[PDB]
Amino acid sequence: ASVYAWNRKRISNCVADYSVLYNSASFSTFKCYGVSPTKLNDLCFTNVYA
Amino acid sequence: SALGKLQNVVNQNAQALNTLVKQLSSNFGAISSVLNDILSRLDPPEAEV
Repeated sequence: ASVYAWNRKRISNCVADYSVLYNSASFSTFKCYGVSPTKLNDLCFTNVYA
Repeated sequence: SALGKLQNVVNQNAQALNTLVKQLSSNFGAISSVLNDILSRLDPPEAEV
């Protein structure tokens, strides 16, 4: 979508596997604020926004 | 009301200890006030910050 009409997807009820996302090489920018990407596996979150 | 001179010593000590305990719930600028979340959430190189 466009900038002024940015989409927002609700994420819930997941066995979330972030290892496949980390190991992919199609992303030029991979930056995280306050969370180590390698530590995303053990943590549990109440809700995720995309 | 006669034993106030003896009661205030206990009150002062109990208040100092309570304030000391209450000081553990402060961020002081960090992202969290509890050390386990910080250790379980951040990578080793930048946790010391």
